[PDB]
Amino acid sequence: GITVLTHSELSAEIGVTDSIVVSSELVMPYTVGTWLRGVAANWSKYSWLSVRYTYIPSCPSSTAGSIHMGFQYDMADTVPVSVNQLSNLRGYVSGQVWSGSAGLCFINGTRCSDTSTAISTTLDVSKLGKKWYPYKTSADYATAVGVDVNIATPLVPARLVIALLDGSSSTAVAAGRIYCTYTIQMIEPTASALNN
Amino acid sequence: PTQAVRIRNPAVSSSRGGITVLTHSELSAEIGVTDSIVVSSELVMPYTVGTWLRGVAANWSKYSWLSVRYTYIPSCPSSTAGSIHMGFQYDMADTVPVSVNQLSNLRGYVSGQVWSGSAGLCFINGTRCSDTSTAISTTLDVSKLGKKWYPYKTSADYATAVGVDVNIATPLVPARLVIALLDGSSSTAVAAGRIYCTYTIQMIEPTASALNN
Amino acid sequence: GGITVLTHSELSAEIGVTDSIVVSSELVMPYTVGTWLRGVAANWSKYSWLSVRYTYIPSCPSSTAGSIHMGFQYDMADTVPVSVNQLSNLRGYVSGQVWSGSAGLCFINGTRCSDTSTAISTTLDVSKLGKKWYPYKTSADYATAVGVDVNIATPLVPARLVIALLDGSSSTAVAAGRIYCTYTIQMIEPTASALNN
Amino acid sequence: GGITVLTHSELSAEIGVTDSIVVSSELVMPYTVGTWLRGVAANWSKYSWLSVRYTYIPSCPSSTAGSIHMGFQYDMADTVPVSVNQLSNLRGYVSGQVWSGSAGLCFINGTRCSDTSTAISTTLDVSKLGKKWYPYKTSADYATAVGVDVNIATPLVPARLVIALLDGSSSTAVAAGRIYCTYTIQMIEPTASALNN
Amino acid sequence: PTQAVRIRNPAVSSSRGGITVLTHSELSAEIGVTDSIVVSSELVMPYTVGTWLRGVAANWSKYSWLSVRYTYIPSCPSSTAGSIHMGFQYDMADTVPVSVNQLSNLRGYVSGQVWSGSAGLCFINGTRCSDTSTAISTTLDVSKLGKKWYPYKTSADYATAVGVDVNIATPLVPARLVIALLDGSSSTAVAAGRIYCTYTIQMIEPTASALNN
Amino acid sequence: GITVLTHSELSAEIGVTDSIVVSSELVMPYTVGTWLRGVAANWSKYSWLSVRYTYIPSCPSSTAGSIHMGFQYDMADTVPVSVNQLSNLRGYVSGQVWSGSAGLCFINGTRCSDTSTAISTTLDVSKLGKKWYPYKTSADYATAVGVDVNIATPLVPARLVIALLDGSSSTAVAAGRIYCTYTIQMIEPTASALNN
Ligand SMILES: [Ca+2]
Ligand SMILES: [Ca+2]
Ligand SMILES: [Ca+2]
Ligand SMILES: [Ca+2]
Ligand SMILES: [Ca+2]
Ligand SMILES: [Ca+2]
Repeated sequence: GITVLTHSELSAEIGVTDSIVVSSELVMPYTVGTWLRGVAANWSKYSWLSVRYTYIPSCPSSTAGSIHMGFQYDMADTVPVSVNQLSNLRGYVSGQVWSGSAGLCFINGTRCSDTSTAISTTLDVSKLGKKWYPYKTSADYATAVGVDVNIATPLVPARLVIALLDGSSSTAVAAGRIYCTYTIQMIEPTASALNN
Repeated sequence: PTQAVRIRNPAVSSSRGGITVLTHSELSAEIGVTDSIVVSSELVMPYTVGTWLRGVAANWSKYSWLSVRYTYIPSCPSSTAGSIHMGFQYDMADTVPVSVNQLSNLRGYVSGQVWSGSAGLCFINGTRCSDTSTAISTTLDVSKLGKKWYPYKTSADYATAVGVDVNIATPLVPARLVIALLDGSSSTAVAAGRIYCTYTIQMIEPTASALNN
Repeated sequence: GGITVLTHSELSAEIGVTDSIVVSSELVMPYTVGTWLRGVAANWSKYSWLSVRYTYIPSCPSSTAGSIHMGFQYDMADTVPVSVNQLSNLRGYVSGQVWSGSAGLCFINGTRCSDTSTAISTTLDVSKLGKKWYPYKTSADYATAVGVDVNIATPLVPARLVIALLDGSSSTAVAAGRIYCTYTIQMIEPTASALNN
Repeated sequence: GGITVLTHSELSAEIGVTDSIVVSSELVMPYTVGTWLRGVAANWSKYSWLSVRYTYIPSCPSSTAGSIHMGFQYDMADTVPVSVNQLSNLRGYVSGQVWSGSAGLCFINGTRCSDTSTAISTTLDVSKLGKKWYPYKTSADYATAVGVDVNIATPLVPARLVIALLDGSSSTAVAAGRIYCTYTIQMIEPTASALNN
Repeated sequence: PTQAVRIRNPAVSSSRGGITVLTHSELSAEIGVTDSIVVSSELVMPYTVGTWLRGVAANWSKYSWLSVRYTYIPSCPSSTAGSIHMGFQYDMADTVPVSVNQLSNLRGYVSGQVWSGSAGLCFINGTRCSDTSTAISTTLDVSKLGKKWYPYKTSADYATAVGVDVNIATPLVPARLVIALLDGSSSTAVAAGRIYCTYTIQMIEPTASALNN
Repeated sequence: GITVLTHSELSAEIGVTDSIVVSSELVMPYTVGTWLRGVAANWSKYSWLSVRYTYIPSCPSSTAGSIHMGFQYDMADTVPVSVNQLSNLRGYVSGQVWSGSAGLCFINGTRCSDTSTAISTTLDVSKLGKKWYPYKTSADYATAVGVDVNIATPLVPARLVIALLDGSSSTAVAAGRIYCTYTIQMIEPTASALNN
């Protein structure tokens, strides 16, 4: 009784700066990207079978800056604040904001060989909290976490933390984008308008 | 013709390993049809499924649904105008359906004329079932719920928690049965029928009945 | 591979028995089959029906006189039947009592079926369709396109479902039942929803 | 692969016999099992108990009257037993003489065991737990979270160990023994310690 | 040496015919010895026998004792002065014994040194029993009680009735365990031990747990 | 009786300059990186099963500079002072401070093919002094070596010497970072607070 799809879409745009900057995204349908957010909402619950966040440049060999990515699973865990701390999470990965063009291969999902350079990490769907998570809206989750963070562990598998520094200027510079490549199992439909 | 409703004695067995297994049927809820749509919801958690189950299961810290079946049985005549609707929701936080339509989308949606579903009877009687095509009854998927083992929760304590934030519910209860009735003929409720739940639950980790919250 | 197969059964349309041979008709394409399917399918540029089944289901009393009729037209050019007489010739013609058909329920909840003779339900025969892969179309746009010339539609929609309601008992609508649609579809070539027309 | 399995046995908690049925209770999670385990495990975001065993071990004289009781609760919602009467119903209930249990030593030093009937020790049955992989939690944070509502805890900790001490001989504490914990854990998804809450 | 107390999971089985059979052991009561004699009594009725049984059996209108065994287990040292005494009474109206003597007359009288009875352990553990000669434990005769089937009664409702007139009890409860402790060394209670009850009860005619009085 | 883990973390940040600059790090848990330093301390001794130092850029194709790395094992051996000398140690390896983005693959430990370019070297755990080394704190080792260097041979397997030159400016420039990827066997636990 499952309907499963596989797809890649844009997840978020990246900017480099003079000082370090740590941000994070949840690894739940609603936030991964617009497309999925939309389709996934038509089913009550889901399960990740494969999730991959791939960084891809848009700047030039000339622009300085480095990106960093990792996964966290507690949610209550205080989000990293130093490249070092971040380098410790599962699936760490770092590179120059202009490197990673090799990861492209993952998004059009073809025949890949030279992926050494790829600035892309993958979620370990196997060691996740549970298998079936409820589809949640950023807004509703927000509220729950407003009460207490730990209320989130049963709503989301994990989150992707991102750090960006070693910038040329102390004022945002288009560096690249992060796209997500997933394979999700969706179950127990519902009118999209009812899902929270 | 019709038939007579006769419920069978509960079955309890101690499957060495800690598990005590109860299989039984109880009248879960009474139904009424009006001319305007009306949606109600029932938590598919031991405490609210049934009066007896409520008491029995209390003596066990946790449980696991093995087979849950809500069957609709009529109690009005073929002349009674009205339709019933049932479905399942899993994120207690999701909004409760409002149209016979939205409800038509949920897992195990089932619909029929208030005066039908009489075939489903065999589910409650525990007799050998015949043509269940006309039967109005749905079942929980079980194999796709958050956790396998859920904690016996009191309707009260549940509400208290769900009061802090509804999302705290997802880790306490598997799902809920959504029910809707419309296409009725009176602005004032008319005897529709009732929904009986036929379950089989595994109960573990014993605790004093009054220690359990 | 590339295909996102999904099989679901949702409410397609509510029905009202009357006494003036009334003919309606819905296109057999995503945007129109049902609300839910419309929602999801929009996220894909094209699709193909693997199995479509429109089933009628009562909600009235054992009396409430009335009959419901269903048929399929394939060339959007042909004129929608005006009389049940013509509707009866159509491919996959099915007629029945407004309160009968409770047996078809087995199609909706997916369970195994028993006796489906009393059931009021018909299906689209995917084999004799023009294209295999149709473009997802918003009825709103379809409309405009048909305004130019109906034939422009032939290549946009597999078929049309013609419904007929008569032999009732009231000058004004009387609630009779609904038509649920149980389909199996293959969706392809994703697109952001708002872009699909 | 990804898992960092570690099996160790360290002191979990020191015990004092008295004469006022005293009930304590520790969570069965890393941060609380013991000091050492707390230290290491923090470096990993989650974990799973493969085997947990709390064993009691004497340090007093062959007399020093006193009894020790151990049980496991699974829904942090349930009220901690107040009387040994309720503690005795619990899953994996174990009672014993404050100076008895010297036989359990075999569990701590890992050697092969002989007669474990005199030994005072119980184990968590990993099979009937809610999740498989729990989040590592600092009791300090757990606390706060439980302050909102205890149920928020259910998904953060496998179980709780309820201990009871009574039938002693002094109005004031008397040294009786310790409870060592022998566990086998699978640690996953590393994180810098200071970030784990 | 001693041993470790370990109680076994309850056993429940549905013996077609309406009977549900539960066999289990629970700590029934805690004991304290003083220098002056002190007699206490415990009703051998499901509600008071044990905390768990209390909850479980509530879901059944009637029951029947099949095997009731009160076993005394020590928790003090061989240096503790004191003796325990247990017996049975059947007419709740009869006066409660006052001398270690009168008590020596009742059915299944048993006596020992507060620090003994350790052998009786095997009764609670559910292990194969060895030398039970030294064991302090007695059993209800069962085959000679007023009725076979008794009504589940609430400690409260029982008392209310016994309040009108004690004799109204004979038709509500089978018997009561009489307990006495003396030969102690302090004018202030010292940890003696505790009495565990090991039963096997037949429960019939189900009822909502909260409907039962 | 061993507990063994495998992980990658940040070991140290790199800066390029107008003149040559030679620095060195010990290949002992405590110094490899924070994470390991922390966990490893809970065990009295350990053994390397695999140690790899990988350099990864963070600058731009435009920034000039070259990095150099090698291993030394005596400890008393006078640390190199010329690119040449360094080029002689085991596992030498050099490249442009902006090259090496291909080594990334080693850190997320995936499917690597195009690692020719990788600025990354590996320790020969096999020809090491002994197998089981004692966990040591930088501070305690420091003291011992204060007496005599040779006292170190029984405390540490080896050290990674690093040289950086051919810089654009005569004043530090963020070039990249060196991460360590290890697989260690830890034995004979101890309260972390006692290990020196
Ligand atoms: Ca939801
Ligand atoms: Ca509970
Ligand atoms: Ca389109
Ligand atoms: Ca944490
Ligand atoms: Ca009663
Ligand atoms: Ca050391």
